[PDB]
Amino acid sequence: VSLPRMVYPQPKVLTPCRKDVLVVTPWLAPIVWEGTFNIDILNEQFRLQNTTIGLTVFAIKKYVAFLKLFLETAEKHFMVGHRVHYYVFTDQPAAVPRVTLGTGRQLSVLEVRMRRMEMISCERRFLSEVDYLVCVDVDMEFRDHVGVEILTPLFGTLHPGFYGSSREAFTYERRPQSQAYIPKDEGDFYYLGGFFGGSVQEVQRLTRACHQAMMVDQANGIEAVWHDESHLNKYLLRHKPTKVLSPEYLWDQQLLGWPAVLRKLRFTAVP
Amino acid sequence: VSLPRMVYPQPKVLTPCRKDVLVVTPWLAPIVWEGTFNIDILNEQFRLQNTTIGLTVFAIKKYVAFLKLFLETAEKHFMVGHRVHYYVFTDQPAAVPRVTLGTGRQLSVLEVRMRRMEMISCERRFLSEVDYLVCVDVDMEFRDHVGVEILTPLFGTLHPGFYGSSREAFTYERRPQSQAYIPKDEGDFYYLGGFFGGSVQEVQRLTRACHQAMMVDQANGIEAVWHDESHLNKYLLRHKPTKVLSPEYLWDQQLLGWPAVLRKLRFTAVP
Ligand SMILES: O=c1ccn([C@@H]2O[C@H](COP(=O)(O)OP(=O)(O)O)[C@@H](O)[C@H]2O)c(=O)[nH]1
Ligand SMILES: O=c1ccn([C@@H]2O[C@H](COP(=O)(O)OP(=O)(O)O)[C@@H](O)[C@H]2O)c(=O)[nH]1
Ligand SMILES: OC[C@H]1O[C@@H](O)[C@H](O)[C@@H](O)[C@H]1O
Ligand SMILES: OC[C@H]1O[C@@H](O)[C@H](O)[C@@H](O)[C@H]1O
Repeated sequence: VSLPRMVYPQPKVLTPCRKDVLVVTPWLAPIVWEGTFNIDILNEQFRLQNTTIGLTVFAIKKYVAFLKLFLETAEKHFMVGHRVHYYVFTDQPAAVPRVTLGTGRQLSVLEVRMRRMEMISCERRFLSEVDYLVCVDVDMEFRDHVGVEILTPLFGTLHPGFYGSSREAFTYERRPQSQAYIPKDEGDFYYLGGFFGGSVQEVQRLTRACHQAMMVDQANGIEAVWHDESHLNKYLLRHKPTKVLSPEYLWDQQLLGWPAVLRKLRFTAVP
Repeated sequence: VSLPRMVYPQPKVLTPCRKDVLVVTPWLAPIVWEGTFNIDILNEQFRLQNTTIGLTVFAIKKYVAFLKLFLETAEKHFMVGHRVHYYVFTDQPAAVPRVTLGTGRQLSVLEVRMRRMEMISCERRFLSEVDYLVCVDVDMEFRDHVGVEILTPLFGTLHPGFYGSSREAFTYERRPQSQAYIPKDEGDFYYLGGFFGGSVQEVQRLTRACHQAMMVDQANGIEAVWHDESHLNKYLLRHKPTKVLSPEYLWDQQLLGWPAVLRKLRFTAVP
């Protein structure tokens, strides 16, 4: 379908949006920073396709206390104007708070008792209900826009403690006996376990692969240094994401401040 | 499928590849420039999928004289290592020169008598034979690498006489009675009629749409200022390409020199 007529500033080939940061990976995936995207054009494109986004959150034992702020801030900032289906995985269905949702948005509570990967790979339901899955930590809050600019077949998010580091400094799993093993001379980025996603197909592949690798490590008496994050990082090394989210998309202002290079802090740790 | 282990320089989030040029459109499509891509990673990715690329060229009447240099330079520079199927559309089958081709590459002569769009929309054959179609002018020669970095569902190429211009300066069709009409305040870029492409599906859509719009203009006694290029530009305005090729991909050194911003001249006009 054709975009309607729209009026917006012209891109200029000879003036970069951002000259301070890398905005495209070497396999030609956009790195999403403020100033790189016109949200109006993106909103039009995803709306024309009637895109539905699923958002998965786990809230088990004490973590149920984080849902109320998580959800209420999601209502302000996460895919507003688009269809959204929250999937809350919890051991305590009656501790899920009652959060008023905007039109076109709905919330399912799934009772459950490193196995987020496993639980995410609920497979037939997701395929019939949403186009994209976004998989985040619950101990977080949205503080600014997190929209359709993220959507793509496969994305991860650059780890805040790690974006300036040489790769030998990255906390990849370094022991060869782990399936998550990455040697010292390999690696593009350090991606966070707490904010990843993609098409339902690609996320099911990812979560399947990672769950299979963690089972293999288990049977071999090995647990990867950073658990499911370590396996994610090996997956994304071998299967390059089609977008990378900048640290704007997962930050901790208490621990890391608010540097100039981050024009927006969109989704952050809770105090 | 998983990429094998590979060793290559680390991307650095805090050091851009290119700070002199826009490398991502505002709808998050890569703009392909030298220094933005690691060809080794891209080659691995497209090879794992056994990608076949079709290259369509029209060589009608006197233009048959251009085929020999076109083809021989294509053999040196165009998708080398990948499977390639040249489709030469000509009124003179016996004037197609005999050009030795590398392994995994083949050439079909199609006899024919603004209607490139029409002829390109040969529909069932392309779908069964190639993954991507690239559609270029014949009066051209390859001088450097033109590879898989271009491939994507839909691409155009930024016009050399126009990449620094404000949009009101672009030679879009400006009369409202043409289907190719773009007003003064709209437009992202000026794309060349001579180098476009995409998945077979997306190119058939494009060529279909443009052929339909040119038929409508015909029945109304109108011909767009720059013919099929004008319609391409309207199409790509309303359906944004998923990559944009920089002017490295279509240049005229005689007329425009070799500016510093172009690190490579890959495909150029013939003297
Ligand atoms: O119900 C949960 C449990 C964990 N997490 C996230 O995953 C991280 C670590 O998981 P886990 O607690 O199992 O590791 P541990 O804290 O026990 O060492 C937490 O810090 C959170 O940011 C979450 O979102 N919901
Ligand atoms: O057999 C042909 C005829 C044209 N062209 C390309 O399309 C352009 C213009 O087409 P055409 O010649 O129909 O316009 P005209 O030159 O007659 O004004 C030429 O300059 C070429 O760059 C081509 O590749 N092959
Ligand atoms: O080195 C990787 C680790 O770095 C810590 O800052 C983070 O809190 C961990 O969850 C993990 O990402
Ligand atoms: O203004 C658009 C025109 O610009 C000319 O340089 C080019 O040779 C034409 O074919 C067309 O692109």
